[PDB]
Amino acid sequence: MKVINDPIHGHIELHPLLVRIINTPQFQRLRYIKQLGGGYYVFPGASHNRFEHSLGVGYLAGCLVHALGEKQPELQISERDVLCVQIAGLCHDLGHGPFSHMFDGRFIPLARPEVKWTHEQGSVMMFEHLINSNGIKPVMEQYGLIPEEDICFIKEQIVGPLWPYKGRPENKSFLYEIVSNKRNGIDVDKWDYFARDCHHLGIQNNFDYKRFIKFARVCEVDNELRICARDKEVGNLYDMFHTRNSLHRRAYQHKVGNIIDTMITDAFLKADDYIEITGAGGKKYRISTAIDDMEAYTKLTDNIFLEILYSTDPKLKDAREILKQIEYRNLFKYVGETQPTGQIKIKREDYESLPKEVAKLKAEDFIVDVINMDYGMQEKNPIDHVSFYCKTAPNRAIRITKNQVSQLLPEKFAEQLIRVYCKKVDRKSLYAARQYFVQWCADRNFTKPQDGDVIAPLITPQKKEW
Amino acid sequence: TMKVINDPIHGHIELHPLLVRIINTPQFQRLRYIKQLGGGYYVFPGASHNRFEHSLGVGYLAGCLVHALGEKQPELQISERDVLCVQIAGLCHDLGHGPFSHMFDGRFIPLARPEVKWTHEQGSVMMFEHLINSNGIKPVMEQYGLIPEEDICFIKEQIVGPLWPYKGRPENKSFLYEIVSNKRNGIDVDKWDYFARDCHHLGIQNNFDYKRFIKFARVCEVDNELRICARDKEVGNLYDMFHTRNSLHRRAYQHKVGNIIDTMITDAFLKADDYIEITGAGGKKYRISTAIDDMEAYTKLTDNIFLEILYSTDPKLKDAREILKQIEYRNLFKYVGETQPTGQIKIKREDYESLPKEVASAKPKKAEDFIVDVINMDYGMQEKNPIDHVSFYCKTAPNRAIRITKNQVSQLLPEKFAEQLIRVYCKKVDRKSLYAARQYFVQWCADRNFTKPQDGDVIAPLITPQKKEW
Amino acid sequence: MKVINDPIHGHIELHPLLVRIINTPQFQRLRYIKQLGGGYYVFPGASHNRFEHSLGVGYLAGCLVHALGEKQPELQISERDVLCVQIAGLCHDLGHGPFSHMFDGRFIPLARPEVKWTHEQGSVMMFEHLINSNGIKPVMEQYGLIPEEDICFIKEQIVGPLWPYKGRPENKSFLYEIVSNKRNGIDVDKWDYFARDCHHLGIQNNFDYKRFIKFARVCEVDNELRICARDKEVGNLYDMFHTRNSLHRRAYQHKVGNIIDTMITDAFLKADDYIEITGAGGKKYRISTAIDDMEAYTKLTDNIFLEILYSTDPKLKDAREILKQIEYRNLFKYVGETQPTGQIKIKREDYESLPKEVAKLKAEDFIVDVINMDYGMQEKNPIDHVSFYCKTAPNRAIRITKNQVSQLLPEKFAEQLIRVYCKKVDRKSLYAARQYFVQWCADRNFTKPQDGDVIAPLITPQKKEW
Amino acid sequence: TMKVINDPIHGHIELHPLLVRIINTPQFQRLRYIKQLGGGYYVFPGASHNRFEHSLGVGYLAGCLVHALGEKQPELQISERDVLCVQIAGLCHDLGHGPFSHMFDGRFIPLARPEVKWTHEQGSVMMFEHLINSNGIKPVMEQYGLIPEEDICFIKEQIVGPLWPYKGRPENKSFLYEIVSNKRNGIDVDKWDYFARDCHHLGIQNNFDYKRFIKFARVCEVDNELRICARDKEVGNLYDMFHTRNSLHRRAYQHKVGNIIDTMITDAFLKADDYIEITGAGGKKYRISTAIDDMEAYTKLTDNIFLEILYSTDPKLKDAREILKQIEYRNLFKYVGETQPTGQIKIKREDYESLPKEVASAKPKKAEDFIVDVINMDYGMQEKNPIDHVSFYCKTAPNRAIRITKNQVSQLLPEKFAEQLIRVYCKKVDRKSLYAARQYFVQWCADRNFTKPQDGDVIAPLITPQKKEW
Ligand SMILES: O=c1[nH]c(=O)c2ncn([C@@H]3O[C@H](COP(=O)(O)OP(=O)(O)OP(=O)(O)O)[C@@H](O)[C@H]3O)c2[nH]1
Ligand SMILES: Nc1ncnc2c1ncn2[C@H]1C[C@H](O)[C@@H](COP(=O)(O)OP(=O)(O)OP(=O)(O)O)O1
Ligand SMILES: Nc1ncnc2c1ncn2[C@H]1C[C@H](O)[C@@H](COP(=O)(O)OP(=O)(O)OP(=O)(O)O)O1
Ligand SMILES: Nc1ncnc2c1ncn2[C@H]1C[C@H](O)[C@@H](COP(=O)(O)OP(=O)(O)OP(=O)(O)O)O1
Ligand SMILES: Nc1ncnc2c1ncn2[C@H]1C[C@H](O)[C@@H](COP(=O)(O)OP(=O)(O)OP(=O)(O)O)O1
Ligand SMILES: [Fe+3]
Ligand SMILES: [Fe+3]
Ligand SMILES: [Fe+3]
Ligand SMILES: [Fe+3]
Ligand SMILES: [Mg+2]
Ligand SMILES: [Mg+2]
Ligand SMILES: [Mg+2]
Ligand SMILES: [Mg+2]
Ligand SMILES: [Mg+2]
Ligand SMILES: [Mg+2]
Ligand SMILES: [Mg+2]
Ligand SMILES: [Mg+2]
Ligand SMILES: [Mn+2]
Ligand SMILES: [Mn+2]
Ligand SMILES: [Mn+2]
Ligand SMILES: [Mn+2]
Repeated sequence: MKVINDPIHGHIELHPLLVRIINTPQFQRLRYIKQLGGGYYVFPGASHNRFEHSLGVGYLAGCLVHALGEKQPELQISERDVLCVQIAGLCHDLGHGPFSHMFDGRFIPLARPEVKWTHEQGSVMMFEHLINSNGIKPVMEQYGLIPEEDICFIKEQIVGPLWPYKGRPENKSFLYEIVSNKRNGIDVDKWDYFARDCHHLGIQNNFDYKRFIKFARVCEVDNELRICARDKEVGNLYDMFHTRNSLHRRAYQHKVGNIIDTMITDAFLKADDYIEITGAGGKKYRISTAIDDMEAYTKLTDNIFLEILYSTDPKLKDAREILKQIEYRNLFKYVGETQPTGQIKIKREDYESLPKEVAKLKAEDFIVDVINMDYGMQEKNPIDHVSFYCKTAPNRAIRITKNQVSQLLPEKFAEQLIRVYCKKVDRKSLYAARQYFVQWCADRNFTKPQDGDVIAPLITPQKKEW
Repeated sequence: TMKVINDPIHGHIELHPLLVRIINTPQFQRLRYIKQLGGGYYVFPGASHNRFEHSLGVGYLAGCLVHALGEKQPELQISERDVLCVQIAGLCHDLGHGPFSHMFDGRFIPLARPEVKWTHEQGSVMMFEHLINSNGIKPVMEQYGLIPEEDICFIKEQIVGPLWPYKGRPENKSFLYEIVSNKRNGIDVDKWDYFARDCHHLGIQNNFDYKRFIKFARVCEVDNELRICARDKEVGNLYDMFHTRNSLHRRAYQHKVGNIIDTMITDAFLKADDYIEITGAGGKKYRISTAIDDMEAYTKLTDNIFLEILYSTDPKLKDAREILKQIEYRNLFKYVGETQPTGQIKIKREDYESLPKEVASAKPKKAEDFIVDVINMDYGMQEKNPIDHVSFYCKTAPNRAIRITKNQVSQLLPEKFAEQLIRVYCKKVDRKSLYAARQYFVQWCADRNFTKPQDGDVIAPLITPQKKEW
Repeated sequence: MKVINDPIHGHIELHPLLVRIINTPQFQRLRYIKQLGGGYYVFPGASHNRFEHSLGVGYLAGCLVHALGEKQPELQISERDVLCVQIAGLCHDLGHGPFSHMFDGRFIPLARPEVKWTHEQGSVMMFEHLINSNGIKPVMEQYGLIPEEDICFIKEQIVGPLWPYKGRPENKSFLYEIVSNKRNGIDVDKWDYFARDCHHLGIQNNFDYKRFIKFARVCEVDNELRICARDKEVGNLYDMFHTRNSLHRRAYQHKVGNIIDTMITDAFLKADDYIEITGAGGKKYRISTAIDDMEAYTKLTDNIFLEILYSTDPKLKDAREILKQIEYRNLFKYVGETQPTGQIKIKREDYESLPKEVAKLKAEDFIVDVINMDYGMQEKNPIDHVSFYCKTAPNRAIRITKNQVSQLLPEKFAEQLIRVYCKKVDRKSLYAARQYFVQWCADRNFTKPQDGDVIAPLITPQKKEW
Repeated sequence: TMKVINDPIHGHIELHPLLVRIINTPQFQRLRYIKQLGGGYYVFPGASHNRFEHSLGVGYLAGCLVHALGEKQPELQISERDVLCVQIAGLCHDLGHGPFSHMFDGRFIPLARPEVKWTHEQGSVMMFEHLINSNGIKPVMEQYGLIPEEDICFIKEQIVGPLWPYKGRPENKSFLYEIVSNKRNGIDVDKWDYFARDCHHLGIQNNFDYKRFIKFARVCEVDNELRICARDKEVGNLYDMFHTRNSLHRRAYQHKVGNIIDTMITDAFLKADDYIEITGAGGKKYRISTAIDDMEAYTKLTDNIFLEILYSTDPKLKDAREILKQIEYRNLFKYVGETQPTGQIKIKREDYESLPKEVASAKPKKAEDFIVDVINMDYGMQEKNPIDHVSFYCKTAPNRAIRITKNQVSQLLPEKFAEQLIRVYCKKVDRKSLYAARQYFVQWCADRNFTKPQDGDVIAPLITPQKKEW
């Protein structure tokens, strides 16, 4: 065993196989990618990287699976099974690009609309590259793993499929619930990031993962074995999803963290055609195509920000000038927030068209960022997809609907938030943006912006509805 | 000279020598012997803390905020006279909590003396006059530029409210009445202290940042009266604070077992009340329930009385002592389940007494035996949203205050701001008994069209098919 | 199992037998005795009681013994053995009197010189009373304990003996090292109180118990099986004993905490002849004799402070008047601190005589408190009684002397601290005390008091040596 | 207007708009890309923090203390001019740390350019002039009542020392030179920030309370110069701080493996140094080691350069890239053991280079292969006790300062205040090799009459009987 001191979880023992996986270029890459990306430029505590998140997630994947094992030997959880879950935990974020979510969430979508690609599809490919380029496949056999079976089981824990599961049977289904839970989103990923992000952000966590594990249990639920919580834990589960939403409001969708993410993303776009990254057999790739070669994607990290800022080639004057505007803190100015009304959703189809709606300023000048906020399952209540159990009858699982819990829980479980920033920064400009934007809200029958009477005194009498 | 003290929540805090004089008196040191969460200690073993240390934090934070407004806004004319008076209100605001704090004013006195209406604050004010008077403080206030006729009023009114309705300070210094206990919307430093401190000791983490709130607080004209205001951006965090609070009540302050221990103690006190003399003003003897009428005698009434009873041997207390032993041994009245009203049924305080009778009545296939505890849960203002009573302000226009309705914030905020929780416990404890209670109770829920109890299918297999509606 | 949320250790599972032991008058008594006693009147965070200390100690006793078990199955640690250690942990402080250490350390010694008695001799008798008065002896058999053997083993874990051990063999000796370690004082008692006292005091702990357990191991050391630490942990062990000493300086021997302890102790003495406590078969006992009947000692708790203060019988005017002087904060005034020199120890024989030496003020007026400060083993280095082990040879234990560690470790491992307080409080009085006291130091060739030139300007030129 | 920022160590901290102007420059934002503990991150995975956030805390604490003295003692004449200058020194005091902070000024530059003497502070001062000059700050200082001729000196001198030896402020404002970097005894707010922050991120708890120290600090005449002083009672806590520090160096800052990673990087840089151009003032190209001579070019030199190398493909860097890959794969040079000199043998900085040769020489029954790292460990002032250079004061006489020698404190304090630690690593890694290293090294210790290595009987069974003295 090998012990390592993570400040969130303490000293954690790593099995020598997990150490072999860790000490590879593919994994040590996560030392150079920030967890909250743009957040560092707002919360100066948030220097943490995906490397240390990736270790906690592995650690907690083990905690929970040993715990179920101990509490319930009848499950036949093997040391083979425990290792596989730990490995999924470790490798589950292997595929995050530069600035984590900025890459898969803003950059790739703008830079290559033609693909569907997510840090997880990346986490799985990077995992194959890791295994293959570092002779791990042998070492797994060495500790009683069976690669044909287990690499599948690991790949499927991360992403989902590829009864839909080649890796383990319906009798070991609860193992697919640990690292990334499609049934309801209650995963140890969240547990680690809540604790860790709060630690570094300087916000306190309200959610006790240790307690949840104490009360977990595996029960039959429709000829599949799911994980279950004590009946009394249900309150705490609604709170976790609140905590999460609360983290996004305060930190992960901070109005300025987001505009920094956006400014970097634009600089990358300005640089993308002109930056070659060396891959498999010397083939040159661009920042946006590098996700198609894991040799080259290994090299793509937060470094590239500085590669750009510290550059001197004039075909990058474009992108370098943006990034200097961050160093000097000329950000694009925020104009305001608003929300749709009644039953108006906003198609991902239409995001690109929204500045045009907002326009004398040109719409090239506006940015409009549309943020979906849910409890993980779009419109659905994820607690409606959790199985609970009583002290009296510890194997008889049950359902608990919202109305057996409280009336102070939310009526809707998902909303949209629209935020307008302006790229022209002066007071003449920014006033204009503020009048356009407030009339836009009134035109679309969106909400009066919080600041709306103050920034737009002559426009909020336009709407009786305000 | 100043005096430093190390509170583990707020750190080293400087006490003005007047505040030290107030502290070092029998009336205040009394708070060392009263637990903040009372019955909570017998469920959350971390919760040894007493009102003494809460009372210091609240004073400390009362000062923090009032110095802060002062600094940020000199135009407010906040004097060292004013700052002291707020600090003193903070310190003395819980002076009147009885044994086990809330159990006393919330369960005991109501059952033991229906004839009075009385609350730890009415007590905090009387105990404050006693303190001032019995310890020659009145001189010492003049000594630091306080004016007792004016300022003892101002202090008394910060604690309770009145007695423009305020003799103590004008409409131009109204924001000072918002610090220690906020009637406008409940956003007070009392909460801030207890959140931090109760979490510390309970072993829950706090999600609410008081330090941040103070940084963005500011005083603005709102209807020709000067109120405190928050930045527009803080509004999210305020909805969260009231959630945090409600969350604390669910987890800890209304814990099903903490509550039944509170109730068992309260019954033991009732059993002992007729038979325990407490010596007051001029040797007059008072009972536990009448001691609230004499602050000399109420000074002596503390958590001690639990042990005075348990360790006694007088047989007129076999009654109460036997209850309290049943806590030591952990024969509690057994919890049966929880349920909630439906549609828009509230439950009149009129009808609480009648509820066990109802439970005995149910006919699935005595009421002296049942207890039924009705717990009202809100965001402080019964049915109202307290954020709808907060004034915010923009970065652009820092004096122009504004309102922010729920709809400008989120759709994931609560639809209702107050609910009821009904809990049935049974005083007969065995397996034959407790099964019965579980059948009665579940048919009762079905009869009243209340919610299926979460555990309802498991404890009452043959009765939750009675309701199609479940 | 039964879970309970201690804020120091988290949610901890209690075996149903341990719950039965806990839910008794003898144990719930610890809810009404403060851990740091007089400390509460200086550190207002320090409301904590021995009840919750007593649970942590049990919890940690289990942690460590499960851990050795897991790491080393060859030890034959049984569930019988684990329970017994947990029970010792739980019951090890059962015998603390009112204000914990004030009782066994100041009161009983002054009030009954004729006995030798310590909270542990009490912890063992109170344990027999608990077992006997609550039908536990049956319930132990029920979970495979063997009372004749195991109550001995428990009693011996707490106190020591009664190869000197009837409870377990030389092959299970490492179990006697967990709750109270005579070999070197490295016990989980310390671990719990460091963490807990710091939590409540508002001082931070510097010592990581979790890490120590990760590196513990059992090795042969002279045909007895001792617990051993990794070689690298040795630094951290010297630090723990420092942390401890550091806690005593700041908090446990605070000049004012101590004088409050002393004032209470005097009030008790004033009240002792006149307070009857009801024991076995109605026999009446005094506060000082109550340690001779566990029925009556069950009733003796911090309550007695208030029983006195709130009393009205005039044969207690004496003691009640003292306790009011604490409420009002008329403490006896502190005069100063000093230390012996060369090789002058101060016999416990001579403590009573010291005020006489200090004396116009009478010596009835002075108090002189002599505090011994060590690393647990009087003059000895306790690390010189710890066995370590290398990564290379995990069973070959070894010794590590101070000079293989550092030159910044202490030259001596024990010292004395003498503190003079005066019971007459005014400025005329207290000046006098300050001149007496400083001449006293010069007469005994003790150290110049830190404040000595300032409080005694005309006396510190008396000594050339200063 | 003020600007608030949430540092997780100190909370929400208000930044004066001048400080914000200084912060939002290439020279300062550079500190976002330099890790505080450098190689430490590859052992303590929590230690992602950078000098940027340390640099903010140090500024924050520089202000705390100087406002505090001001409040407590108006007679000192501390102006808003003075407070700003100290805050700015705090902010800019680490501006000159190179890549991996201490690895750069402590290992790299010394090996790479013997010809210069240079330290992150000489760099912090030059980078400060560059910042001021390249970003029109000089105007903005006049704007808030600073006087650049005087104040840029005062700032430069707070950071480094001189250039009564101080042009920036008189002997009557000498206590201001004690805040950010204390030559008198090392008791600075730099330490306070790094203790709290490094512990936070390392996963160690701090034992040292800076908040308390500030509460009891006070300025007194000491030899017709005004120094800072501590209460008499604080002295215990000061010995503990210097212990805490030494304790941090043992556990973390000199961790046997963190150090060898620092060394491996340093060798990779050396391998790359001749072959990497960094563009400075007027297009002039500079090497990693010469970049410290041009602040335009040194602005660009950050931790980036590690990855610039690792991700490169130019074959003149096969050298350095191959080393850095050996870190990614965790082929470190293997650690062999630790030992210490004996009696009163120091080890001249003269002789460090010669030590591998000695280890190859030992004849138990090549030196290009060994590395030998000599680590000096003190309480900041080589052989001196820094408490012997602190002025204390009594409650009775708050202006009369005094000395407190070790003997008035304890006998459990350290006999010596500085020691040496010698560590041998071997660059050849296999079992045949590493055994050999372990025999050479243990005979070496016995030859020099150094201490038996703790692991010495186990790694060298046939050699620790060579010494009777063990
Ligand atoms: O007045 C108090 N009432 C309390 O309820 C109290 N609880 C804790 N403390 C702390 O105890 C220290 C020493 O006590 P204290 O200062 O009264 O004794 P002392 O020997 O220092 O005498 P002096 O400083 O008054 O001359 C003080 O600095 C306080 O922080 C209290 N002080
Ligand atoms: N005293 C300490 N307290 C807390 N954490 C520590 C301490 N010393 C080291 N660590 C951290 C750094 C690492 O993340 C982890 C393991 O460090 P360490 O015990 O130094 O292992 P190592 O691999 O260097 O030892 P070994 O010689 O056993 O291989 O713990
Ligand atoms: N070393 C310490 N670290 C943290 N808190 C401490 C320490 N020592 C004492 N305290 C706490 C306990 C009290 O609540 C508060 C005051 O203690 P202390 O400074 O010793 O006051 P005191 O009244 O004894 O000093 P004085 O000599 O001023 O009378 O700080
Ligand atoms: N939500 C919570 N978060 C943290 N601690 C909690 C929470 N709820 C309760 N606790 C504490 C109080 C107790 O010390 C311990 C156990 O409480 P709880 O789960 O309420 O057990 P219980 O015995 O009342 O449940 P059961 O019905 O299973 O018997 O945990
Ligand atoms: N809800 C929160 N809780 C704690 N810290 C927060 C929260 N929101 C933001 N922060 C942190 C991040 C920053 O470091 C600092 C400032 O954030 P914020 O108040 O949102 O500044 P801002 O510059 O966006 O406001 P403004 O509208 O004044 O420009 O506080
Ligand atoms: Fe993740
Ligand atoms: Fe209160
Ligand atoms: Fe103990
Ligand atoms: Fe620094
Ligand atoms: Mg190792
Ligand atoms: Mg997920
Ligand atoms: Mg004092
Ligand atoms: Mg209130
Ligand atoms: Mg229970
Ligand atoms: Mg011990
Ligand atoms: Mg801003
Ligand atoms: Mg320094
Ligand atoms: Mn992921
Ligand atoms: Mn109140
Ligand atoms: Mn003990
Ligand atoms: Mn520096």
